[PDB]
Amino acid sequence: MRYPVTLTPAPEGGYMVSFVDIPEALTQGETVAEAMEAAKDALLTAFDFYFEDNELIPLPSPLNSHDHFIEVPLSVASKVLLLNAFLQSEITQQELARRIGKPKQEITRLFNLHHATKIDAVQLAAKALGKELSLVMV
Amino acid sequence: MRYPVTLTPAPEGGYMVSFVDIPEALTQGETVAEAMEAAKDALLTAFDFYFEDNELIPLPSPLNSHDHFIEVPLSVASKVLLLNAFLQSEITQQELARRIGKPKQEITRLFNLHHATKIDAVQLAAKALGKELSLVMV
Amino acid sequence: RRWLESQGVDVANGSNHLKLRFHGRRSVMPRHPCDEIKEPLRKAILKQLGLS
Amino acid sequence: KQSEFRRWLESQGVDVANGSNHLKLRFHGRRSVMPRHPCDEIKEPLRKAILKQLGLS
Repeated sequence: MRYPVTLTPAPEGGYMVSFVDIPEALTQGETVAEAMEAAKDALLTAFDFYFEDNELIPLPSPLNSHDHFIEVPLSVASKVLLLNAFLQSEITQQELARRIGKPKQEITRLFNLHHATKIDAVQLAAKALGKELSLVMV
Repeated sequence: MRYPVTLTPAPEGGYMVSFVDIPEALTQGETVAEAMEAAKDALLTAFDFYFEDNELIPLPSPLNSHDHFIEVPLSVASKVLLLNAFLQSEITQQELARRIGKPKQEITRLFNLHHATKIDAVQLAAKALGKELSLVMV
Repeated sequence: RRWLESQGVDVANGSNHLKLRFHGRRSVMPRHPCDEIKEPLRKAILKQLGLS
Repeated sequence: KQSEFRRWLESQGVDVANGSNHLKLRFHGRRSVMPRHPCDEIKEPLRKAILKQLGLS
């Protein structure tokens, strides 16, 4: 999962960071190396909204050669994928809990980015959502 | 990652469990349910041999319909894939730690299953090996 | 930046980037008060928060 | 019966490693696991598969 970042340089001296897929994700930085650092921070934050608002996260547009991009950590990507599966199944958070066999408290923090992600918990949650989470390559 | 499990009826009753891909994984059960539960524990246990002896872990044979199988947890599958990439690079654990910017102690604990798995750390170590770990949703 | 964080838009929970929501519309931006905030940021942000 | 089977394994020089899951057996470069249920009967095809896997044919 790699989000292409658009960086439009502003004449004021530096660059302005945009993401064609994530409208909330907006920041900038004054140099190329610095602007990409802010890009990761800005995008990961913008994700919080969708978990809060229980709405689908737009997956990245496919990469074109020479694109700048931010590679999202697997810890974030797993629950980004988890959120989307939860919504389109239309299952309740409580109904998911019975199928998982865990109480609401630990199902909740699956749908939040500000805690450690235990990948097996995400995989198990995906299974109950009728989805299949797997790892490839390496 | 799903390893197909061979359930063999025992004339005395119950089943013997074998794995066509993992010769070490040998166990039994009094019922299909007991056998499959034992199958997972026996497969995961057998993986320790390979981490200890620094040998490639055979990847699963393709599933045939009506196969019994064990789906391996992502916490384990990530390290199975990491071990195979590490062994095939032939670089040392000290060099891998140098590449990641982490102390050797944390690199060593990646190659044993009796720890929590931090998926991002596995992702970085794979990257240092010239490999890329990805998540797949159905 | 004294002007930006003011009337209308709600500055709620967050840690790094601020999460500002305006009656169903959402946008982030850096906090870093001493750096100069760019105009193209302000236009993207005001446009993100005032169109559907 | 599994208890005595593991005692026989140990008689023959097989090493039983410490653990909390299946028992880990090593013998002259060969490796096998085995359930950790000493009061369970070892089923005959399992006992034969282990001896074959370990070089005790």
